[PDB]
Amino acid sequence: MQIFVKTLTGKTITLEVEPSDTIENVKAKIQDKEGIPPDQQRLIFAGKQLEDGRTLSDYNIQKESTLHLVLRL
Amino acid sequence: GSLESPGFMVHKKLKSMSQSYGVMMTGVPAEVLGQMQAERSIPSINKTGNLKQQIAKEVSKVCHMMTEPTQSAGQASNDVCELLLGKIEAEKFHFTKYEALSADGDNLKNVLENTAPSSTNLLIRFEIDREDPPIVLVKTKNENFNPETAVKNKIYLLENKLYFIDKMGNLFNLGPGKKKCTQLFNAIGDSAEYSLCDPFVLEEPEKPEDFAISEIVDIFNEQKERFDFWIGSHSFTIYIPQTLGESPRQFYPYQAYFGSHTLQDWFVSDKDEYLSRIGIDKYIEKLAVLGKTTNTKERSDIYAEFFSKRGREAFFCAHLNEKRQPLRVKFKITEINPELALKNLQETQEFIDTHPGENPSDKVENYRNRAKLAMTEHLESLLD
Amino acid sequence: AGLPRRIIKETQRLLAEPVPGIKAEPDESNARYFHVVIAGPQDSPFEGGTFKLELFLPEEYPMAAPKVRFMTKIYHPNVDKLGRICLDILKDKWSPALQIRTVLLSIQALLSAPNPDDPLANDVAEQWKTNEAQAIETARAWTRLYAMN
Repeated sequence: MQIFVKTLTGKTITLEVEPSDTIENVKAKIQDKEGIPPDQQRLIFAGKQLEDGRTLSDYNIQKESTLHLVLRL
Repeated sequence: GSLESPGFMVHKKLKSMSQSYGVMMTGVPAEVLGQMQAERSIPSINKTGNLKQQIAKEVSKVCHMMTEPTQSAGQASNDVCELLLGKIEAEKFHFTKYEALSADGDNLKNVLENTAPSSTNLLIRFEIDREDPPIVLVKTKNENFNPETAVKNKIYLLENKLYFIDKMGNLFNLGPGKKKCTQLFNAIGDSAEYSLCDPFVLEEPEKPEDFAISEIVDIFNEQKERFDFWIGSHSFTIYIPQTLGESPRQFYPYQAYFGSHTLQDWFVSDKDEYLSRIGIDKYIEKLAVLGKTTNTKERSDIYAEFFSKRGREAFFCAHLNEKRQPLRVKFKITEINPELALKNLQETQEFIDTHPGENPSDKVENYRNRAKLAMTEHLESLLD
Repeated sequence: AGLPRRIIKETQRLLAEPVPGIKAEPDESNARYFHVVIAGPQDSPFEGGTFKLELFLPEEYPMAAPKVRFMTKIYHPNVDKLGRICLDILKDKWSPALQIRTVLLSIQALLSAPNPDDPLANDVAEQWKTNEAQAIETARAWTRLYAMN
């Protein structure tokens, strides 16, 4: 499936993922698309902080969902 | 008293504007920021509660996340690249492949010695990876083990196999035969998950379970080379402007660091100038040691000296923050057109000047208040 | 027997050789709790004060980090409203390679050098970052009020 990642600056990124992909695999996809190392980024969905070990289905992220890239700790 | 080069004027303007204006350097209207943060924060608001008060509680809590400049080292490198290259050439630079810094860093030095200091303006972007090996061993029955659904980045001990599933899902047979695996499987207890990095079992084994886990750790270490544990960890840039005449070549490092500081804090602290004073050769040499050493203290010290918030070098990579895993330094290099970079900086200053206010502080405060008001308004609109 | 051999060994090693400037003793009710006293670091705004802490080893230690909270009030950007402290590991994560002693040294170091840009108390960290001198003086004042007895 395809998902979106938005930044505070308005930018939207599109990613091809599977539901068994971990959050860490998603961060590495963002790295390949934007040059942001996985350690320097957090992800948000429905106001929840995602953990690297969990999967997209562990959070019920389905097709065309929108995550938010957070670039401040 | 001649004039500095255009290439050096890029550094001076980038440093000065970033000190003064901060978060405004992105060139993104405050309204965009506020609306995006409203969209991030709308789930936290309970629609049956007090709406006005929940909105003001949310706005005053996530203010800094909005109106402070990024701490992402990656986003900071992107910002620098876009200012100095422009959007198009920065996209082409991003799809350029990273090179590994050699053991003594002579490949970077060699590139630098074949460009005349007077003829070019260089931008170098670095990425540091850290090893993140598996830390858990799972003892499971073969009948309960399906590689397609098993959790990734773990070592798995079955009755008859020893497998490693890496971060991406690759299945590696680690090699021991069935009798060895029967030995290891039955030497270990019934807790299911065991640690691969517990110094009390690895250095003070007292029961066969400890010795079996230790044998597994050794089997894994002896073939580490088959695997890829690298994960992208840090990012930064070095700018080398052209010199004029016989003047020696200077370099300036730029970075942000997650949970530590912004590019603006970096410039305000003048750590760019401080590291500049050691010279590019010394800098590359210590980068190469960082990527090559097996010693934790040496690794931690170089990392702290180079990447810490100024004034925290003594604590940055100490104790819990020690750098206990190997690191890998990668780089890519491109030429800078200083005319274009100065135009992007002037266009950003024109953006900044559209904000009412007399001193930089006043325009920054206009920007922040606009972001807060746009977020309050967009939340009010989303809640109808 | 009662507690895992790693907790028993760490406890006895801590008691035999304490961390300079840190008293750390297990509770007699439950040995997974440690009563800790950390002396305010020299040259820091907490100099002079003694700060009590509770350190808890969850059931899954050492795969889960210890849980540490201040029992003495403190004006620190990395202590939250309930006194809890985050262990402040940037671009890495907790692992059983780390120990109780490493945790204790890290807490002592965060006293010696607060980190406003990884805050648990956003207001305290903001006042730490804009008016550093004001936050330092406030820290000295709270050391006077709550940390010197």
